[PDB]
Amino acid sequence: EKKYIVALDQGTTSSRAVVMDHDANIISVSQREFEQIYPKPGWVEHDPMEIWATQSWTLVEVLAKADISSDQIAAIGITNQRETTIVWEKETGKPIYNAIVWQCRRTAEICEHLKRDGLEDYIRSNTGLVIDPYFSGTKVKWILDHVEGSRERARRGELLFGTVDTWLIWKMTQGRVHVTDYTNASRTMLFNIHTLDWDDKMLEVLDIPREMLPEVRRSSEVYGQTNIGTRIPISGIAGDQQAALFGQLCVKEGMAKNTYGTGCFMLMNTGEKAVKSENGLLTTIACGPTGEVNYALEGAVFMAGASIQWLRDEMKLINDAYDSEYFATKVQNTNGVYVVPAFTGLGAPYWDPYARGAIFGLTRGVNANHIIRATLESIAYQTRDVLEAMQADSGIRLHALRVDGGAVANNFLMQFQSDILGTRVERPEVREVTALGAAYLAGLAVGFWQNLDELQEKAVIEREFRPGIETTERNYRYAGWKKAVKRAMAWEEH
Amino acid sequence: EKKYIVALDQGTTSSRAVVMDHDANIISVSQREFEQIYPKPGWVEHDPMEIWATQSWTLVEVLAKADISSDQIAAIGITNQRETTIVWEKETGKPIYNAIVWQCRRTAEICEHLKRDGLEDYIRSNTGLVIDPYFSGTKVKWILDHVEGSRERARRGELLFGTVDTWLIWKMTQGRVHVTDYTNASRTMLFNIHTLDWDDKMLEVLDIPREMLPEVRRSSEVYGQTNIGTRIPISGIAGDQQAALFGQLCVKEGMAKNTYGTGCFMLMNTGEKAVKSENGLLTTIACGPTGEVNYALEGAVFMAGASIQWLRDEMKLINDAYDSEYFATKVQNTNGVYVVPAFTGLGAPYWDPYARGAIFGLTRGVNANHIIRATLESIAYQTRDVLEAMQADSGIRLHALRVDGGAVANNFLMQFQSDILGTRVERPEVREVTALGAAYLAGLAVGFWQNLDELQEKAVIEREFRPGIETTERNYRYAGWKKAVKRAMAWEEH
Ligand SMILES: Nc1ncnc2c1ncn2[C@@H]1O[C@H](COP(=O)(O)OP(=O)(O)C[As](=O)(O)O)[C@@H](O)[C@H]1O
Ligand SMILES: Nc1ncnc2c1ncn2[C@@H]1O[C@H](COP(=O)(O)OP(=O)(O)C[As](=O)(O)O)[C@@H](O)[C@H]1O
Ligand SMILES: [Mg+2]
Repeated sequence: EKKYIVALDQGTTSSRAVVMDHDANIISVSQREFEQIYPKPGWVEHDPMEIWATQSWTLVEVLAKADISSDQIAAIGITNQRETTIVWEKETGKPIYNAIVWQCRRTAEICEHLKRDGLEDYIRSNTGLVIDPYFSGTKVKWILDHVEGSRERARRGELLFGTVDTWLIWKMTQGRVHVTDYTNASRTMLFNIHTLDWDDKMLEVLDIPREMLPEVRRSSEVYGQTNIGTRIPISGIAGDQQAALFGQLCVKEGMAKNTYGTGCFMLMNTGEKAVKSENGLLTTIACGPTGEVNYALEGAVFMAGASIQWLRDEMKLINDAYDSEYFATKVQNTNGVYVVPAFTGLGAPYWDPYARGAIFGLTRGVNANHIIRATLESIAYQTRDVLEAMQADSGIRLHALRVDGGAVANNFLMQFQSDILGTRVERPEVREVTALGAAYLAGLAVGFWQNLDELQEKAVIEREFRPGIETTERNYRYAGWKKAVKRAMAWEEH
Repeated sequence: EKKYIVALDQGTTSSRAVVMDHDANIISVSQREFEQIYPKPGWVEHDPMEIWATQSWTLVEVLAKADISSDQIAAIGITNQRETTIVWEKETGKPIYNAIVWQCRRTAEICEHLKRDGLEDYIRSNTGLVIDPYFSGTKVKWILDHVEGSRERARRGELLFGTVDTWLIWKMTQGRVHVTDYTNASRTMLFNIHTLDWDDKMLEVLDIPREMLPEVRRSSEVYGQTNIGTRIPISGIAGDQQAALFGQLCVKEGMAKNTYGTGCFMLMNTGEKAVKSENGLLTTIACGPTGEVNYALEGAVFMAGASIQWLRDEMKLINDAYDSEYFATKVQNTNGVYVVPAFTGLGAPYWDPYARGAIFGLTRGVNANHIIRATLESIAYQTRDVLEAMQADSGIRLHALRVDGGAVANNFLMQFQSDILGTRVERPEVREVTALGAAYLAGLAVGFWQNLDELQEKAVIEREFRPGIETTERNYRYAGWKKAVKRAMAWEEH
């Protein structure tokens, strides 16, 4: 009867809803976009409500627009943006401040303090993280101390805190459930990760009442029922990345994928052990083959697809993301030009909040095409940057990188990437790899599936990009690239 | 009978022809553009022929489109781009290599050698120059050594060398005259400036045959006749700048002007005595009130209006030089962006053949308008850069700056300029200040005029810019600027 499953995707710039068949075919897609709030420079916010509305809209049209009824889909899977924080009035069921995006940089001050007070190591050690406005730890704080009663209510279990997922479930289940998963948990910077639980150190250090925290659960488990009707399950939950990692079926030690979207995230699975990055990465929680904790090596890159948007929206050198390849190919080379996409500081191995974007190597004969290209190239540089650490830590030579993400369509890109990595690059047949995950996770969590090895057929690499550039050629390039970076670091006067 | 005088101006990006009456009015102007060759990044050449050619026509036009006849003009004045080197077959009358433009950085290697043979002082001392690809000595060489028999023929007077002027005159006078004036001579880096003659040291050091050199003469004298006819005369030569200094009538100690065009040349008259820079400036030859030798302190800025061209032709952020003002005033500020126009290295006071162009402090809210603005701004910075050296060296506080050049039409610029300086800026009434120059010289040379007080009434300042920014603001900006610069130097790998 119940022939399908639903993947709910709460993205950085929109909400999506996806439907699959048993053969995991994409039956249908829905998707509204929602407003980006830059209260001020470096600041990003969302309307927890807007976020919500969308996502629901999504949910339904899917439904209708394909003419499926609540009576035919197993469960629901769920994926979302990862650091972005929410806090709301419970009773009221209203947010007491707009969602603060992972993107947002307001929590810098704080970050600085912490730094002082010799905590890096507790953090790195117990959170697998690092000090940076990225993670919600400080986000949360920022709110607390910015709102009045706040800490009281909070303390008196009055105020609720969530992560996209968290916040979603709440609504699904009308206030009934206040849970989250591990992956997602991880991300907060208030969660011991070999302990699988909140961490008082932080909790108090950050000064947060355990009262508003939510039940941290497994990624592939049943969390509740949604009477979207005809009560529907919620059995899936991951960070879009882990999500996608899962969907790429990197579901066991040394498997990795690089994702090319608004940003860049390359996760590598560390199986059951959590490995410590000595080279500027993140230690984080993933999914093992059942929705079960696993560990992962993570490189996060703030600007990727976004620079492209920049290009199109603020410089207006292009009209389409699409356009970029045509122009890039319009020239033979970057003409010596280098573009450092540190619009938001650096991160990745760098983690330099004072970096600022920069263009280098200008010469009279350089033109917009050259600038465009350079831009794309930067994306690859970045990706190599981390690849290298990954290997550093990992102690593993990937011979093939499996990618995914919106921009994995830019073939130029794709091939440039292979060329500079000196590695083979695999472009999967399907692309909604993320949803994939949450949908798996979900129905795996419902015995809609009794294995990975069923959906293992969805994993069909469509395109293999082999390197075609000379090793020299290769390092040549990379050199200047770093030359650049150095020059862009520490711009911001602190 | 003969009522007019013609100025011939061979510039970095275009040839020009200008006509004037006795009251020194601009009867008419002709003007054809010529291609800029960037054989390779940091390299710039011209087609001596295309020079020629385009310089040839303007003449005509100007004539013919005002219906003047060869019979009504006295002489002909000559101003040209100052360092650009040409070498050509004589019998044959053809270049044996494209013009190497002053901008061109190909001769840095060489330059490096010279540096390590401890010749800076001799240079500095006898030339008033500095070791840098700017000046021709090395250009010449570069050619020699890059062409086959070259030094023989050269050696057997087979080959001929000259600067633009030298090259024009040659053409003018079908092969009749091979001279140049001092100004222009100075610039070669092969002429002692206290001896007023070639200098063997140099000559041999660089291994140039005294054979292809040209008679060095006075700026205002009768060199020959042009049968453009109806034999017309040539009684005037000057490097463009020198020429505009005269036109500005800065004709005695402490008179300075800053010119704004393809580049930025700020000169200041040092009378009969040659002052020695200690602050990265140039000691060179100028015109005394009678077209007699004088000395000057010179600051050379490679990129200026040129970065605007860039914006418009390569980046295409605008359709008109014009447009720049509008867009810039479209924003309140450069939003932290800093642009370092080092497309052809740095130059005064820096003299960094390895610096390359750079954009800085990018941030996602940055737009094309900010870029635009930044660029202009960078022009004023640079200017400040030198102005202080100027004083550093001069030991003189200018209380006003007299400018001129294409770009002084840019009021925003102009204003911004006076703000960052902390000084009033004077925009004279007449703008063909250069042609003015050449004409005078040329005509002054022929009893077409018999005193610089005559023409003296043209110096009417039309607009005066006074600073509207606070002293702080001022240094605050400058600071970033310098910060910016630092980061752009030594890009190029040597
Ligand atoms: N073709 C091409 N080329 C290049 N580039 C490109 C393209 N397309 C697109 N692109 C890009 O991509 C991106 C998008 O894609 P994606 O969705 O996948 O990502 P995400 O992260 O998910 C965001 As959400 O989370 O906020 O939604 C963006 O950023 C753009 O820009
Ligand atoms: N408005 C405005 N704004 C800005 N800018 C401008 C304008 N107009 C113009 N401009 C500019 O300026 C310049 C012109 O002016 P001049 O003619 O004087 O220059 P030379 O010296 O001649 C070089 As050639 O000799 O090579 O031509 C050029 O470069 C442009 O860009
Ligand atoms: Mg000129």
